[PDB]
Formats: sequence, C-alpha cells, structure tokens
Amino acid sequence: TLLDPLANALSHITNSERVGKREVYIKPASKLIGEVLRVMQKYGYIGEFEFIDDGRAGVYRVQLLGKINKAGAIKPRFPVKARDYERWEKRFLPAFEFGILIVSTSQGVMSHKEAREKGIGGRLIAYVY
Amino acid sequence: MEIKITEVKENKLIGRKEIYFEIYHPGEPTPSRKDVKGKLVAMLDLNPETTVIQYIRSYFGSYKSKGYAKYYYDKDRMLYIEPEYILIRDGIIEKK
Amino acid sequence: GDPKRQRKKYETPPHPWIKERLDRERVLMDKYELKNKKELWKHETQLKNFRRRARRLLAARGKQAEIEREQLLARLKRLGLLPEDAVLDDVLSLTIEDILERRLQTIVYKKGLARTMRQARQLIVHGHIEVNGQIIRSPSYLVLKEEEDTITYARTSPFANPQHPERMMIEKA
Amino acid sequence: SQEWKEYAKRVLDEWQPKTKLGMLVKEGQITDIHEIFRKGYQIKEPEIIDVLLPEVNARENQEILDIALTVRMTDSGRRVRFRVLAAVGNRDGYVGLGIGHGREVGIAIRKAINYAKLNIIEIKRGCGSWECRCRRPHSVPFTVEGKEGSVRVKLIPGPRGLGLVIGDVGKKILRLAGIQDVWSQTLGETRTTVNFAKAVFNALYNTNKVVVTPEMIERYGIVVGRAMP
Amino acid sequence: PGKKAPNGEFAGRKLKLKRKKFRWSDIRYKRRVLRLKEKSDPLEGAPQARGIVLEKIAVEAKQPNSGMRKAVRVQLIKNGKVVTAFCPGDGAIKFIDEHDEVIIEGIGGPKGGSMGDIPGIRYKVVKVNRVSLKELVKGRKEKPRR
Amino acid sequence: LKFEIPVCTSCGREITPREHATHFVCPNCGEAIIWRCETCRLLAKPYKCPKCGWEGP
RNA sequence: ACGGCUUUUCCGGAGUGUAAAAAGCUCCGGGAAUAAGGGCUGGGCAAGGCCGGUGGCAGCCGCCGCGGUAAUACCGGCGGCCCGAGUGGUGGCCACUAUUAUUGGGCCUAAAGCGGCCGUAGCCGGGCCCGUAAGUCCCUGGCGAAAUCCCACGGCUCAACCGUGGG
Ligand SMILES: [Mg+2]
Ligand SMILES: [Mg+2]
Ligand SMILES: [Mg+2]
Ligand SMILES: [Mg+2]
Ligand SMILES: [Mg+2]
Ligand SMILES: [Mg+2]
Ligand SMILES: [Mg+2]
Ligand SMILES: [Mg+2]
Ligand SMILES: [Mg+2]
Ligand SMILES: [Mg+2]
Ligand SMILES: [Mg+2]
Ligand SMILES: [Mg+2]
Ligand SMILES: [Mg+2]
Ligand SMILES: [Mg+2]
Ligand SMILES: [Mg+2]
Ligand SMILES: [Mg+2]
Ligand SMILES: [Mg+2]
Ligand SMILES: [Zn+2]
Ligand SMILES: [Zn+2]
Ligand SMILES: [Zn+2]
Repeated sequence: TLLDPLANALSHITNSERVGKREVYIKPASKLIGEVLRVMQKYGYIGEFEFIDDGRAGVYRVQLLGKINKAGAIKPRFPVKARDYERWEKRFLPAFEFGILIVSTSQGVMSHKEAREKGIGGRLIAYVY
Repeated sequence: MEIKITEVKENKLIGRKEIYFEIYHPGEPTPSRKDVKGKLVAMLDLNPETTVIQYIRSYFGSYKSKGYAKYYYDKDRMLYIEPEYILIRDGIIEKK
Repeated sequence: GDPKRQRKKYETPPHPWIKERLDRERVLMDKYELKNKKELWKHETQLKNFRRRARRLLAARGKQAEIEREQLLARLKRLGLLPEDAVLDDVLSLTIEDILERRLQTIVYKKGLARTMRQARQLIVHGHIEVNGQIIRSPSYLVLKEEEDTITYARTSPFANPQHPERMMIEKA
Repeated sequence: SQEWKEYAKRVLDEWQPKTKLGMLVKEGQITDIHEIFRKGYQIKEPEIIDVLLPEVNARENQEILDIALTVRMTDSGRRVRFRVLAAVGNRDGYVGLGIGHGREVGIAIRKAINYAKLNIIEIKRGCGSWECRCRRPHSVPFTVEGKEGSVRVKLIPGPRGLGLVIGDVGKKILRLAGIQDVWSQTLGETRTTVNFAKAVFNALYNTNKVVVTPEMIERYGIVVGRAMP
Repeated sequence: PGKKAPNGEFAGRKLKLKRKKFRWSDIRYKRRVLRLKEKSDPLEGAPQARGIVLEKIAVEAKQPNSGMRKAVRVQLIKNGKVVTAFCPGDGAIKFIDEHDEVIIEGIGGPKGGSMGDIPGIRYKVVKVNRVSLKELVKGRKEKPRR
Repeated sequence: LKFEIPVCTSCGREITPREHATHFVCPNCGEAIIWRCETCRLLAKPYKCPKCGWEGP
C-alpha cells in the first residue's frame, strides 16, 4: 500500500526528467509536498506549479525545465545538529556547495544553507542537485 | 675566565644571601671550585669561611658555565642549616 | 588498558619496489647527500603533516579554528618556508625540496663555508659550526630565518683563522 | 611548441583530404581543435588531429596500456593474434583511447595509436574538494562515474598536491588528460585491463553530462579543453 | 527480492539481531570465537616447540613432481604427541640422529598449514642439539658430542 | 576569450562532444539556427523557431 | 697513487659532576687511526640470457611453477638490487575484503525465495483542522580526576622528554 507521498513525488519527477517530459502531475498532494516544491522553485530547479482541487486530497501540476540531475527522499528522516551538515553533504552531494539538502525545522521547511545561516538543526527529508 | 653576577637575593628567614652567576671561558677547562670562590669573595667582600658553592654546571656546546653559591652571616647558622656532604665537598670541614 | 608507547616519527612506503619512486628518491638522496632512506622519509612526513593541518583548517569554522589557522601560518613563516604575506592556500604548494633546503647541512654549503655537501656534514659533526653562539652537531637541524645570518665558524675552531690551509682551499671555490 | 608547429605545417601541405571535414581543415575554414566537436561530424582521417593537435605525436604524450596474445584453434594448429590497448592526449584537456590488432606486435601498435586519435574527446576540469577550494583546474570539478563490463569507477575531487589515488591504468589515463589529483572507488574485476581503462574513459567523458549554472563555473574554476592562460 | 529490510527508524533491535545471526556463517569469525584451533593444536598455541627424534623417513612428492623429501618423526616434550617435521637443505638429513632433540616451527603454507608438493607435513626443523641447522648445512659450525 | 557551448533548442541541455546531434536553419524562415540533441531526435520531440514561430519536425 | 686536513668516535690526563662512584659536559697530548651486515637476484617485485657442477636424482617452491645431460628458477664463483646497525624465519590481531555490507553486498541460469496460503506479537502505515510538548532542534547552569592525544610558546645543543596556556 501507499506509505510515503513525498517519496513517490520525487521519484516521479526524476523518472520524468530523464525522458524529457515538460510537466508532471503529483497525484496525492499534501502541505509538505507544497513546501518542498516552493523551496525547489526558489533555487531554480522547477518552474511554476499549481494546486488543483478534486474531491480528494488534491493534485499538483508542475512545470519542468531540464535542470535536475537527481532528486530523492531521505529515509529514515535523520535528526541533524546545527554544526553537523558537512558529513551529510558528502553522503548525498557531489561537491562542496553543489545542490541542497531539504530540512524540516521548528521554524519551517528550508534548505540546509538557510538553516545553517540561522544556526539551527532539524530533520533531513530530501536532497536535490 | 670572566665572571658576571646575575642575581643577588636576600633570605632573612634562613639568614643568608643566594648568588647566581655566569663564567665566560672560551678555550679553557671548566673552572675549579677554589678559583671561583676566591674570585667571588674578592668581588663581593665576603668572609670566605662562610661562603659555600652549591654548584658549577657546564653545557653541551657552550663557552660558559652557570653557578650557584650561598653566603651566611654566621658560621653556626651555616653548620646548622647546610648538609654535611656539601661542606665537606667544598673543603670547609674535614671528612672523618 | 595499556600505557603509552612511543611511536615512530616517520612513515614507510606502502610498497618497497616501485620503479618510479625508487628513481625519484635516488635523485634526492644523491643531491642532498643524506645518509639513509629513513632520514629522507622523516622530512617527507613533516611535509605531509603540514598539509594535513591545512586541509582540516580549510573545512573548519569557529573560534579555535582561527587561532590554529594563524598559528600554522606564523610557524611556517618563522621556519622560513613561506614569505611574510602568504595565505593558507599557499601551504598546499609546498614541495619536499623546500624542506631539505632548510637543513643545516644544506645552509652551511649554500653560504660557502664548505666546498661540498659531504664536507659540510663533516664540519657539522666535528664541531666547527656555531649557530647564534651555540655549537650544534646535528646536520638535520632545521634553521630558523631569524638566526640564518648568525651562522659562522666556531670561535675555538681551527677554521676560524683566515690563514688555515684547509680554509684557503674552501675560499678558492 | 616550435617543433610540433613545423610538423603540423609539414603534414598539412603534403596531405590530400578524402573527407568533407578534412577539406574544411585543409582550406583553413577550421583552425582550432575545439571546432570539430559537438556537431555530429564523422572523424575518419588521422591527419585532422595531426594538424590541429600536433603534440599527440610526442613520445611523452602516448602510453601503451597493455599487450595480449590471443589464439584461434584450427586443424593445423594455433593461429596467434596480438591485441594492443593504447592512449594519447595533450596533457591539457583532450584524450583518446584505442585498440589495435595484428599478426605482429608493431602492426598492432601502429593501428592502436591510429584508432586512439580518431576516438578523441574533450573534457571538463576544475576543483570541487571540501578541503581545497582554489578554483584551479587540477582535479575533476565534481564526482563522476563510468562503467564497462563488470567494472564500475567513481572519481572524486581531491586537494591540490594529493596525487592520483587510483590504480596504475587510471593513473596513466588521467595524466594524459591533464589531471593531477583525485580520489576513487571501484567495483568489479579491475584486473581486466580493457574494461578498467574503458570505465575510466567513460567517467572522464561523463563530465559533460552534468547540468551546471554560470555561478558554478566561477565557484569550481571550470575549464573546457585547454586551460588557456 | 524486494528492498533490504528492516530500514525503519525504530527497528534497531531487529537489524542488530540480523547482523548477529548471519555473522556465524563466516568461518573465520566462528573458528576464532569458538576457539576451535586451540582445541586441536598439538603445539598448544606456541610459535615453536621442542621434541625428541624417534625415526627418519622419506615422503614422496605429489604429482606431477618426482623426488623424495626427507623428514623426521618427533615426540614433543610438553604433551607427548608425535608429529612429522621436514628437514630443509641439501644433505641436511645427515646431521640428524635418533634420540637427538630438535626445535620445530611452522612450515609456512596457506592458512597456517602445509605448503608446496608435500601436503601432510606442517612443521620444519630449525635447531639440532641447540645448534642452528642452517649453519650446519652451510658449515661455519660443528655438531657437538660427535 | 573562450567559446560558447551549443544548446538544444527543444530541451536546453548542452550538446556533448561526440553525440549524434544535428543543426540546420529554420525551414520556414531561414533566419535562426535550430539545434537538436540525440535524445530529442530519438523521441521525436517538437521544436519551435524563436523568430517566426513555425513548429515541429 | 701522490699532497694536505679533521678528531664525532678511540687511547692517556686535569676540572666539573655525584651521598660516594660511574656516565655526561668543558679543556690538553697522540693518530685515519679503532668500527658493515642480513636478505634477495623466473613472474608478482628492484636486480644476470655470464661461468662451473648436478641430471625427475639431489634440491627449490607463501601462490603460479622449476629440475628427464645445452637449467637466466637447484648448488657454487663473479657480477647486480633493497634496506642498513641491523636484516631474515615462525605464530597472532587490523588492513587487504563492498569475503558480514547502517554508510555499503547478494538470491532466473553461478551459494541462496519456505510446495502453497491464512493470521498473533513486532516493524512499516493516506489527506485536512485544533491542542499538547514525550521524541527532535536552539540557549544556558552542575558534572564526566590525573596521565594519555592535537596546537603555539618556553627549558635540556636541537630532538625524544619536560613545563606554561588553548583545545
Ligand atoms: Mg587491567
Ligand atoms: Mg578440418
Ligand atoms: Mg556493456
Ligand atoms: Mg572480485
Ligand atoms: Mg624486474
Ligand atoms: Mg618461502
Ligand atoms: Mg649450466
Ligand atoms: Mg646463484
Ligand atoms: Mg557477493
Ligand atoms: Mg516459492
Ligand atoms: Mg499474512
Ligand atoms: Mg500521514
Ligand atoms: Mg525537551
Ligand atoms: Mg582527563
Ligand atoms: Mg636552549
Ligand atoms: Mg621545541
Ligand atoms: Mg607534559
Ligand atoms: Zn583545489
Ligand atoms: Zn534535446
Ligand atoms: Zn523561423
């Protein structure tokens, strides 16, 4: 059965970009998927996106631009401290400032660069580069 | 040899003065205790009977030696305070 | 547990017979007149340790990291391996030849107190060289920049006489 | 560079091109090596590389990676064949790899050197290490991977002065491409030299497939082809 | 086979038990922890041992080699067990006699066992009547008491 | 100076050194140059001229 | 082979050193005098296609493999290579090894999916709103002896070692 809406969305996006699709539909929507999409848009990995209302949990329509090498969820959602980001960067990223780790903090969802500037930790939930 | 006085300190509790010095002597052997004592007592106007040389030390690749000596104002205080071995080694008293 | 054991200050090669490394090390040994491989290996290790400290300090941040960062730079310029306006990245361009040029043997030969590297080694071992008024008999001693120019014949040496037969032959070169 | 300039001049004037791209090179409509890539051209004449990149004919810019002898069975005994794997480059940003066959070693060596030129590629270089951020093109700009047969190769950016932390075949290939420092990780049968070399070559080619931003070019000091001071 | 399991955040106990269970499939780990080698070693964990020679023998080399390898039967002082030991060198068997005492050590093959074309022999002679056998075979020294 | 790396008109990715790409002038107007990478040609992706707007293979 | 130089080390002395001695250290007289070994030499793996013996015998061989009268591989001579006051042999642990795999392995044909299915504990679990604050993140009080580890400076000729500060 379905266990993880966010993992399905990111695997779907990475499959679609590899064959040159220009847009995708993320079928079970949720607020967390929306926050992740906002962060992805801020750094230029996707274009415009919009919420579409069924009678169900909603749908997201997303525009792709061919700027994603890879994107995926992080399971389990490891806790991380405010001065410990480097080893996770070496685990998931290809060079010292290449890409973003997406972090859930008690101040919201944000990239690991913004959280490191604020001086806070949180829970890792995704990577994109 | 040329002698330079580095420090003279007063110790009233024991009743003595403590003297640290250097000796410069390129190309010569380490100076003897007798010569150092004679030069020191001339240089400071001391009664030589109450002047004890603690040590003279040479170093690996040096032309100078460092030395430590003590001067008591009273002979009996010297005999009461100082160990027997140092007074014998300095020729102040005779080994039995 | 176990009490402390004193450990070697140098590292050995991971494979004893690699042709290219053997050729490179033979050239260095001939040029600087070193006595054995371990001596050379000692200096190699010193270099490695410097680089390992720079690699760690580049990727660090905080308050103790800065103090360590400036201490590393200060020590490197005191030994004479970097100029006064160098930065941390310059640590990564140091070579093994930079360290060997700081040996007292090399510096005694460079200044013109001996005619050959071998003669400089014998002069050091026999006690004819003074460094800032002190006699030192270790040819591998690394000379600080502040004392480099106060390096002469010992004032009690036979060579401290411009009419000595062996000194005139050294001066003829 | 004085020798190879006149070598290139000598080759050019006595050469009669048999292909369209060879004609473009003969008539002076193409004057730089970088102009033959990224447009789908077929490259079939070795004189093209000899004119545009003459220094691949030097002895220090060629390496014979390995020599094997293989056997075909017949009713009149064993028929022997030589297989030679070789590589060339300019030690700046261009590298090529080839395989040759023949009845004697010299024929195979000649053909292998010839096919390496025709398989030439251009790559990207930079600096991407967490513990060295110097913007000079001494390493790979970011982590890359390649594969062939059972062999998988992963290349990782390294600090300046580290050296090439990789097996010897990889060392030779990376040196010919103009890279000085790297870390690596491998899976599979590295003793199969043909596959090891092809996996490293594929990894070098794959530096062109990563998407990058103008900001990244400044940050990692990315250089395409010649460093060009 | 699906995804490797368990991956969950709160599944530490099961993951640890899985790793412990399949570690017993590694023959290196099992032999060390159960101390199987100690249970059957005639040398009782020692690097060398002393024994007394009972007779001289010869062992044929394995195919496709040909030749006779000279050895001795040795009774160990510490526990009385009897083992076969090789005598290395050209003419070395001539320096050995019955009732002599020898020092033996491992022959140096794979997995701490035998080597070469003589399987079945695990040890070699190093000293004879407290004199190095290598010297005797070369010269430089004489075997005492005749 | 340096040189610019050509970019596919359909998807916008860079063209790699030895792929089976193509480029040609716009069939309708002839004022712009169309580039097509190997992947877009294989999947028959549509393209659009940036000047006259004529589209499609 | 000639000509010259030096004295770390060596031999004999004076001083200092020491509880007393001995080492050590400063000076004086003599003199190149008093001082090189162990392993290896077919491939892995740096180094001989030379000579004399032996002749599937003797022997070598971590592994692959040599030796059957024209042996670069055994024994010896002469050469050569590596390390060097050390250099070889045997046994153990780590690495090699992603051959124990969280990071990070496999299960159609190579070792390996229970003959099939139902279900208990455990692990894993769909979207929205409000509350809580156990997990989780940030700040700050009290603790986790010294020695041991890293850095700078200072004392033994430098170092090893030892001290003062930072971690
Ligand atoms: Mg205990
Ligand atoms: Mg037939
Ligand atoms: Mg394939
Ligand atoms: Mg394998
Ligand atoms: Mg060789
Ligand atoms: Mg052996
Ligand atoms: Mg012969
Ligand atoms: Mg021989
Ligand atoms: Mg496996
Ligand atoms: Mg089944
Ligand atoms: Mg069930
Ligand atoms: Mg939920
Ligand atoms: Mg709390
Ligand atoms: Mg403590
Ligand atoms: Mg000092
Ligand atoms: Mg110090
Ligand atoms: Mg201390
Ligand atoms: Zn760099
Ligand atoms: Zn395209
Ligand atoms: Zn148009």
